[PDB]
Formats: sequence, structure tokens, C-alpha cells
Amino acid sequence: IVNGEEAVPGSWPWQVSLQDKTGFHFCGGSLINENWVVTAAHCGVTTSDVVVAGEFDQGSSSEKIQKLKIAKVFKNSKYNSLTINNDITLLKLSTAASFSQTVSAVCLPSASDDFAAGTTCVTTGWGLTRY
Amino acid sequence: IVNGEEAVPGSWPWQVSLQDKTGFHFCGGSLINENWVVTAAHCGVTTSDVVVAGEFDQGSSSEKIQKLKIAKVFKNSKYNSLTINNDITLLKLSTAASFSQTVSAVCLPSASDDFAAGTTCVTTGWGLTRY
Amino acid sequence: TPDRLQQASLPLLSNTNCKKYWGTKIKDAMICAGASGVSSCMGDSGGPLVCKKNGAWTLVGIVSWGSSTCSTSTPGVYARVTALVNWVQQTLAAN
Amino acid sequence: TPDRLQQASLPLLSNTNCKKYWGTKIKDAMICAGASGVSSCMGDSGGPLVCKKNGAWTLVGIVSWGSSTCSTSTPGVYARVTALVNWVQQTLAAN
Amino acid sequence: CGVPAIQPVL
Amino acid sequence: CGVPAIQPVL
Repeated sequence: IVNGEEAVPGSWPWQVSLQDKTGFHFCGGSLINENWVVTAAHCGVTTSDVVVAGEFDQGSSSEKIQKLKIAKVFKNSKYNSLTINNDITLLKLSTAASFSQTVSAVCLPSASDDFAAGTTCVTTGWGLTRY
Repeated sequence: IVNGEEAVPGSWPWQVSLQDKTGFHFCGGSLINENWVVTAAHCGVTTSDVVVAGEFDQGSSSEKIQKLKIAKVFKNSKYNSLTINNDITLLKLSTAASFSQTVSAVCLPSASDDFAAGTTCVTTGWGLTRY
Repeated sequence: TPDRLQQASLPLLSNTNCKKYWGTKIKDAMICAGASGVSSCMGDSGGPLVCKKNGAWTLVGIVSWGSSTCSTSTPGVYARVTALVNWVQQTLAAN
Repeated sequence: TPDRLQQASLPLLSNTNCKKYWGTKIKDAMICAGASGVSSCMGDSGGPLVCKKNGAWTLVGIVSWGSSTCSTSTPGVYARVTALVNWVQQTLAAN
Repeated sequence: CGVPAIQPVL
Repeated sequence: CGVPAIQPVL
């Protein structure tokens, strides 16, 4: 995020880091339960990538992180790679995340909830903060 | 491809169509052997997608096409989703493609082959021919 | 990539308003946010956009696409969860 | 998408020349082609770029990225196979 | 869901 | 590899 700020550590508990086997972060995700993660379909996750939970500082080695294996990748079949529409994939964990003070789930909305233009929300992540 | 032309049918035998379970083409690929396909890592293929070989006209139902299942997805670990560098993934087939007059393999270059700027090559596919 | 986790509060926009910036690339299963001085950028993809509702953070959008430049004057595009939750639920249900 | 298979002959460019169009986004494991009146466009990704050598078609590049517009005046960017073949071979070898 | 143990501060 | 049974015409 550009123009962002540092979050309080562990304050967005559902926030997960998707990392390749090399350990390089390439995409974010959100735990919706102890067994499933929601992410963007275009991230192109595979069974070889890893779901990391409870992380704040990726440079730290003292964090009690949770490296979770990916059992199966459920790419929304309405996803359109040409147009990036329906960009959602579900990742089922092969090992359940252990919920805690720093690892918990985001709430999901009803199909009909209204979220008004003008409302101030929050987005988080480890993406570039400079382009 | 924009500004392209129609290929002779079956003239680019290694050309495969990557389709989602819905049957929608989202990406191309090249057979390099009867058991493996090369494609772009960013295509985000999964085990649920399908490798279609020997196809010319996707609207036709009279073509003796080959719908092949995907066993495993080998995303190059040097792939960088942020920058799209090393964009290559290997797809191992769960069923071997049957080679024929219309389904055969592309050749691969040595790490050191030189391919001069100015050389005229060929690219093919079913992507948009109009933006 | 930064080492530590970042965040930013930003406004939701209407699809109709978005379209003044991204035209027809904007679909019903997408929701726009930003153009307010911060922007989601490479690496943020797949991450969340949440809103507070009845005091609980709710996943309204998933980081999808935006400026090739991460411009903070252009809005970010997010997958719209409301349009996706039905599939989410069937998926959990059968797996 | 068109229903039938398309093709187009196009020229390879030097990375240095490419960079006049795409700057630093251009890396060593990429190879440019096009800007000659045709272009690879959405849907073509993962597909091949081949060259003839000692009379045999050889996979020189994989369709990767290019103009958000598919402009035929801008070159397409392709993953460079020469830089990737070593991994390709180890992968086959061990699997 | 949706109530962190450690409160975010924005 | 690399020699199609049906020749391409460009």
C-alpha cells in the first residue's frame, strides 16, 4: 500500500501472507475460518505455495508464525482471466490454523448487504508502498 | 492476436488450449512431450483446469479433440508475480497426449542458443483479435 | 515489499463513478475504492478490503487490480464479496 | 475470443530496444517481439512464440504481457525460454 | 468473526 | 520435435 501506515501488530488477525516455496510473499489472503482462506483467483496459487498466519514483520524471526500447507485450490469457475471479473479463489488448508489473540477470522457479508459509496473502510497488506 | 490471420488447421500441433471447467479458454500452452505442457505461470492454472489438444475451431463439435486432465502444476520458483519475471509454469498430464498428424511437440532451445533481434518468428493463439 | 504490515483507510466509490476512471472494464462483481491519497499496489493482491458493520470487520472486497502506477489519484479495484458470497458458501458446504 | 486459431509472424527486438518502450520493467528472462503491426492480446497468454532453426520450430518465448490495449505499435513481452530451459529440464528429470 | 483481540488503531 | 505433419503457411 502507498501512503499507508504501520499497523498495530496482530491487529488484523485474518490477514495471511501467501508465499512461494522460496519464501517470497507474492499475495495476501484472509482467513474466513480455521480451515479456509479467501484470496484473489489471479494470484495463481498452487498446492506448492504456503499460507502464513499470525505474521507482522516478515523480516523478524522471533515471531510465533504459522506456516500452513495448502490442500486444494478452488478457483471460482465464474472467474474470467481475460477481464479479471469474479476474481476469487478459495484455499482449503491441509492443516487447520490455530486461532489465537493474533489469528482469527474475518466476517463475510450476506449477498444482500449494502455498503454505501462514501463509506470509509480499511485495506491492509505487505504490497509495495512505493512504485 | 490482433492483425493476425487464420492458421491452417492443425498446423501448429503443439498448440493447446487451457480451459476452465466451464469450458471457457483462458490461456494457451505448448506440448513439449506427450506428458508435459509449458505455459505462463501467471495464467494461474489449477488441477481443475483442462488441457485441450488438437483443436482448431473452438466452436466446432466435429473435431476429434483431446481433453486432458492435469495431474500437477509446477510453478517455476523463480517466478516473480510482482514483476512477471520468470513467467513459466510446467503442467504434467495425468493422461498422456496421443501424438498424431495434429498433435505433436515443440522443440526447446539450448540455454545458449542465440536468437537475433530482427529475426521473424511466429506466435499463435485464440486470444482477442480485437481490443 | 515492506517488512511490516501496512494499512490504510479509504472510501468506497459507486461503480458508476468508478467508470469515469476505468470505463467498461468495470463489472458488477467488482467494487472500487481509493482515489483518496493512498492506493493498493503490487503485492497487496488477494488481501482484504474490510468495512465495519454492527461493530464487526466484514470482508467487502478482495484486492484485485488498479493503476499500473499505483497512482493515489485513481481508484483501486476490488473483487466484490457480496456478489461472491453465494459461491463461497456452496464451496464450504460441499467440501 | 475468436473461434479459430490465429497466427502472426513478427520480429524479435533487443532488450535494449524494448526498454525504450517499457523501461525497467524489462528483465533478463523476458524477450520482446512485435511493434510491427500485430500484437499478442488477452487470451494469447501462455501460448507460444516460435522461431525456425535448422528447419525446426523452436519455443523461444512464451506469451506473457504487452499493451493494456493490445496496441500494434508497442511490443509484446514474452517469457524468454533460453533463460528458462535449465529449470525445465531439471523438472522433467526429477518428475 | 470480525472482532480482533488486539484492537486496530487507524 | 518441431516439424508439423501439416505444414503451416504464413
